[PDB]
Amino acid sequence: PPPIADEPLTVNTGIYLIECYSLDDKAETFKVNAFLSLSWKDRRLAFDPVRSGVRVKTYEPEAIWIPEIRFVNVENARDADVVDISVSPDGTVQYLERFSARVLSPLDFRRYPFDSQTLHIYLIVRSVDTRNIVLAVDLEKVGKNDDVFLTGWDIESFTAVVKPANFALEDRLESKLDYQLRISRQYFSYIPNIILPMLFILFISWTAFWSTSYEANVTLVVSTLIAHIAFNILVETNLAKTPYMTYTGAIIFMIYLFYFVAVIEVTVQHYLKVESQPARAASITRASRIAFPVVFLLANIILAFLFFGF
Amino acid sequence: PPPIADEPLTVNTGIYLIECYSLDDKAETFKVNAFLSLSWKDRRLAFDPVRSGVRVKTYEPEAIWIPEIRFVNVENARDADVVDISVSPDGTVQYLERFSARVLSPLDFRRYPFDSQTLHIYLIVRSVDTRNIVLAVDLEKVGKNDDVFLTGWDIESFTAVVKPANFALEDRLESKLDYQLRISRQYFSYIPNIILPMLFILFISWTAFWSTSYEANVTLVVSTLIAHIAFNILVETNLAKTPYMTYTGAIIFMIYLFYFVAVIEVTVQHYLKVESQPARAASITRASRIAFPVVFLLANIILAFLFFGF
Amino acid sequence: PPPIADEPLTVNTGIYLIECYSLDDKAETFKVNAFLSLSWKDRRLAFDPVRSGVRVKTYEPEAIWIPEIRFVNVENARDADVVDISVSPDGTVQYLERFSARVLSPLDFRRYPFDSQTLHIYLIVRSVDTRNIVLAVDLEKVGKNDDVFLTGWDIESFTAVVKPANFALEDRLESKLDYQLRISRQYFSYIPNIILPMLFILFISWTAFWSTSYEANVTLVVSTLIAHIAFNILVETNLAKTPYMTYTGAIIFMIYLFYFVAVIEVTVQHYLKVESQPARAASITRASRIAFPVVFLLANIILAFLFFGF
Amino acid sequence: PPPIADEPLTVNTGIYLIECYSLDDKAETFKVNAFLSLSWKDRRLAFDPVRSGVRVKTYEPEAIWIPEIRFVNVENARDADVVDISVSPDGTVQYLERFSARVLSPLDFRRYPFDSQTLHIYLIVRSVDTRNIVLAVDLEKVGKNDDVFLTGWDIESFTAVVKPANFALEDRLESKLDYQLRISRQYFSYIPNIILPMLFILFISWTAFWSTSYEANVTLVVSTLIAHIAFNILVETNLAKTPYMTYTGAIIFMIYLFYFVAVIEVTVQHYLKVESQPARAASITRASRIAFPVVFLLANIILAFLFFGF
Amino acid sequence: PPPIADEPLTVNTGIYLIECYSLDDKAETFKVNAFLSLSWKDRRLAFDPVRSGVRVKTYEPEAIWIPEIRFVNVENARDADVVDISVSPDGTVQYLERFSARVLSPLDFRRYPFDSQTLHIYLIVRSVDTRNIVLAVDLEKVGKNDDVFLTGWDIESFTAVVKPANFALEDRLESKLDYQLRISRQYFSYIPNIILPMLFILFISWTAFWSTSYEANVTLVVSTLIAHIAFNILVETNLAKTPYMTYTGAIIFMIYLFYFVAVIEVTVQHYLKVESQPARAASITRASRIAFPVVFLLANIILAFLFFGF
Repeated sequence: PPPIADEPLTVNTGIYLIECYSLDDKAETFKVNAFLSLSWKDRRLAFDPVRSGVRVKTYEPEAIWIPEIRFVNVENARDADVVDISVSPDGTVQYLERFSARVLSPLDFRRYPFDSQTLHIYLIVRSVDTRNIVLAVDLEKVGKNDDVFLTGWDIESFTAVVKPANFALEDRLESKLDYQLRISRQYFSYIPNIILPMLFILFISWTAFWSTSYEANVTLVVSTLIAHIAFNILVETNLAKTPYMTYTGAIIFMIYLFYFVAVIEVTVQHYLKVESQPARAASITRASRIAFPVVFLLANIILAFLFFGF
Repeated sequence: PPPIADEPLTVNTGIYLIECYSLDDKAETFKVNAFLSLSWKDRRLAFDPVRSGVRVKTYEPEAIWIPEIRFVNVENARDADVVDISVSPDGTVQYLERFSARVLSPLDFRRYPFDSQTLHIYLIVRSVDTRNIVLAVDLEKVGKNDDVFLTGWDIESFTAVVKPANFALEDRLESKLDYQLRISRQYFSYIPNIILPMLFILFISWTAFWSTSYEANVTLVVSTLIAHIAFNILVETNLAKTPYMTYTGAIIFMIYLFYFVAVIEVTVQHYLKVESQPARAASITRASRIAFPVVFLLANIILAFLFFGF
Repeated sequence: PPPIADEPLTVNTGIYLIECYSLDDKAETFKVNAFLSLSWKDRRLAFDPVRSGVRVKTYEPEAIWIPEIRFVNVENARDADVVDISVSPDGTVQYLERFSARVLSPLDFRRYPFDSQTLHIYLIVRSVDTRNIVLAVDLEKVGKNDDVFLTGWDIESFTAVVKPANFALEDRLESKLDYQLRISRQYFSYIPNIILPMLFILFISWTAFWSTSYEANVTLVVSTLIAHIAFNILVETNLAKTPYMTYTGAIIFMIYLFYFVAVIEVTVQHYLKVESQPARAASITRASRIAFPVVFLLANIILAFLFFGF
Repeated sequence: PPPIADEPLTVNTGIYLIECYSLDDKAETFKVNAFLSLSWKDRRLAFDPVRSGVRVKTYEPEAIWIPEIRFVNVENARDADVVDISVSPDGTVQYLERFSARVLSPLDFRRYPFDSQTLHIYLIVRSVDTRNIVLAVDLEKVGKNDDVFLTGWDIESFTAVVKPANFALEDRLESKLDYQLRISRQYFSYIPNIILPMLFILFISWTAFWSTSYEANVTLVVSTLIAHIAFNILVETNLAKTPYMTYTGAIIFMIYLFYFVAVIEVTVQHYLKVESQPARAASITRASRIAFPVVFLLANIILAFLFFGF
Repeated sequence: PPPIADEPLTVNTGIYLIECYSLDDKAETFKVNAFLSLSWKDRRLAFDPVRSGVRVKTYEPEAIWIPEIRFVNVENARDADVVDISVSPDGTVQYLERFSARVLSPLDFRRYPFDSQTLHIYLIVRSVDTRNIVLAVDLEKVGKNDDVFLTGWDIESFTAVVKPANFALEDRLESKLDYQLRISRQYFSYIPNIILPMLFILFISWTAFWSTSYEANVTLVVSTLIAHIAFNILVETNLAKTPYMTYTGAIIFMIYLFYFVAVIEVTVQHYLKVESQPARAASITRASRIAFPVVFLLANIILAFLFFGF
């Protein structure tokens, strides 16, 4: 029994985030526990203030006609509990539920260690014999609480795109809204556990540029290559199979080349010295001591600029 | 109370994919959130346009007789919410739910890094005292949305096999349809994380073909063999126990042989040189420098052609 | 309201497997999605063909008395949806649900890489004031579909033990049936990923029988021992803590001994040669080159026969 | 509507284990699927055999007043299905459900490889205006079935503490029972996968007591230390963070010391021999060959006795 | 139908913890199973002791008006079962449910191995046409049981902040309470499995300060660096991505520097000795034997004080 009306019915939405948690980088999903605030005019049950009852009349969801508001980018059916329905004397309904769903929003990993994200929450409503249009009442839109806790993320701002996008879908039009949660990753943990350890073993790796023993250099450069494969796997594990190149995935692949040409050096250093050309051997080795660090710091500047500076 | 009819009743199906996600390569399952569109003629409740009501009459699932449409290759009971039922004046019912199930479709891993898949969604319906036949209404079949996001996969096309397959099952006939989602894997992530790293350590592995120290060569060839076992496990983990040979599983097993005959070489190089036959030692070693790379690039051409080119 | 009868009521069961999946070797459980077919005579609602209605009368589960059929070796309550109830004119009820439960069937890992299993599905029914006995109707027992897909397993045959086992349990008798799914493991994946890699590193391990350098031999035999611990863990992970000895668990423990006596050799080879007895040193070492491979191939024949040939 | 009585009402409990599974050592929880048998006298509905009906009258849970029996040490709400309610003519009710919950019982890991456990199942009932007391009817208490399968555990005995413990809790008294499942761990799997492999690498570790090469000894003692860290982690993973010392955790920490003083030896052996005191070097080394094995076998006897023998 | 009142209604809360478990350090969540005790005066149903019935009248949740008490920092909807409702003659309602939810409370990992935590449980209630205020009845607040078992944690005290915090939220005021569970981590497990093993491999690492062989020192210092990366990962795994520095994360990063300057030493020791300056070589090496242990024990005192002593 939809409210008889002369033109499209406006449903007034508003989300109040109470809890955020479990941002799954692999799955590209997060979990929200918030308030949903719906309000529409249904003159069909305007009541008479003085003639009976009180200021506002409370109802159960069964009596009133309620607009079916579905979340779009959500895995299962939104898990909600009705908190209060309050009809105003003019026939204005005040709906308020508390829902908990896990939302499916894509993430951009192009700068995975240092990146910002804009999570999306989408609300749609379908029509029957009257048209429905959703819109945000900003006073119920202040989704954030001063206690929102998203582990490993900094919460910038929860806002809503005021203008809905109205599709036509299966000989009926629907109205979609875009609630946007903007977050930036807390990169600090990565430095003392990934970045700095990865560099250290790379620096050790070419300590063999001040050595002449092949056995001790192959032990050196190779054992550090193993340690880098460990970090490479440790990072590739908590990250989805992106079709592009991540920032750490670039530098982690760059490092792979510095272990190859280092292995190439100590090998070339060896055949050369064993072939009675040590004048060339100790000449190459000495250059490496400058070339490898410089090209590295150079390529990183090239790489870093190619991602962040552009 | 099934609709009394003169011949088999046609139910007109149509799926509209809203979300795709969680393609589990190990489990061989994906998760879909879509629209189901059913439509059948039930003249038993044709209504009179002018005489009463309006153009279209809305019902609750309890009143009308609804065809029981079950998904075949699905784990648990399909999780659906009814969106709208709309009976046309001639007695045509327009059913529309929004379901979310996880579907069980086999995958072909013969070319695991670079492969295409055709996922299946099957709909069946059973008969009672009249026969039922399903068929697709292509206007409700445009399953795709311009936002379908399947991580690590490119979505080619969602179509439906228009001709149903009608089995006889337990003294009653059923009608089955085949909705087909065609996808191709986003292989790019595999190159800088598996393929290229795997090759590098293999090339380093036979840098010992330019060396004479057994100790430094056994350190070399063996330490790289360990690193390959790591990658071998890393790949065997995100992949089911296929009864055939995967493409990477072939090349990853081929690599295992190149580490064996390399270990064989440095060993043969050593007994030989220690046995006062260095004329043969440095002769073998020099050939290896050409044989191993050539046979590898050859075997890969042989292997690659044996999988993709045929 | 159980059907008044003169003697024990026979309920006629029948399972039709639609999907099989998720055989958890660690948990010793699998997941089935099948049809349950129950049929019993309840003369208490025999209806009159000509006098009224039609050939067969359809009911809702609430009206009719339905026998409570419970699955025995199942974790939670079987998750079923009723498909159709059809009472025959003589008072014969045709019940048909579609259930999905995860079943708990023990597995025998004595030949873990190459083994066959017989999964069990048990149905019980309890009595009230009349006795109930279950029995299989073979035309509804053809559980298999030509699409049953059990990853990493070959499905041999789904049959049912026709004779029920009738216990007495808590001053009431119950009737139990045994549906049996016979499967054999798809061993092919194990060879290029476990068996063959494990052997290779073992053969490399005693390439040190053609060498005299202690440093290069301890690097050899020990580094391969590490790689074997990796495979040992990799296999012990996807396998339950059986109280017996598995086939691979035997050969994987046998391999552990060949790494010990090899380490013993190179060590004995060394003290000996360092003690100015190289006549004995190079004598032992040369025998190893034959003893180790022969004893291995011998012990495997002994072991293999002890498991499969007996 | 509780049964009006003159004194505390006795509810007669009884559990019949049908399935046991999923004993999580990390979580300290197991999962049970059993029968619950309740029986109490409610004279308020004692009925007339001859005057009407039959021997026993069957009811639905809604009609009768049922005692609210809650499980104590259980995570979520016990998941039960009612099997039969049968009121005896005197007003004696025979209740029988089939439940499936996961129970939270602490475990004692003091002898983790070889240990016995007593799992607990607790039933409580709260009072209203009459007092309730639970008690076991041993004829319904034979919880075990000849098919109970607890992977990696031997089931000794399922019994019940007949005398309930009656607390006062929030101005109302409750009655608690103690059902006890006694189990002993199947230790066999641990020997060929943890214990024996751990010892082997320790014995190899001090094969360097028959060697003079520092490079080959540091390769020896250290590479085996790495393998022990692997086993140390492999065991610490499937085990909770106990506040006491486990048996394997003791011997695994003892082994850590034997790798330290071994590294200390080869180091002391070296400075000494390099310092032109080989008379002392080869004297220490020779003693190690006896000291380390003896102290080990001694400390193990000391340790083993300190845990099991006391 | 809220109770008509002259001023804000006081609801009297009280939590009785029955089970605590599953404190997820990664997720920063724990799981509680407790009693909720609500009590408010609803004179609108005061009954007449003498005139009818008995001392206390028992109701079903449907009849009475019940205050909607929601948990704040909880993932999904609190899972509760009503135990008893008992209205007093003056119109005082005694509500008691048993709930089980998983709570989301932030943890402070600044001293991760040795740390104390204060878990939070928050209760809110919203107003309608009368105001509601929650407050604790300490006789129902004794949340603890003498059986509360939180694995790997010591439970200090469960208390409640008696003064509620009353926000205004969306043109309606809410009343929030703070129940506080104070716990301290059981650090003992960490010493024999992380701390002591980590130190041992570090001490072994600079046993190369009593050695002159580069090959044996690079084997030494590097192989132990690998073992430390293992522990570093083993610890970083069971710990969230904090934006600050943990205590073990500091010392584990400090250790990384001691492996770098040690690798720097043996390298400098080598170029020097190879450059015919052994007078400086054996001079540096001898100082290291004192510098490294002292600076370590010093830096730890500095670090430890910087975290705990301040």
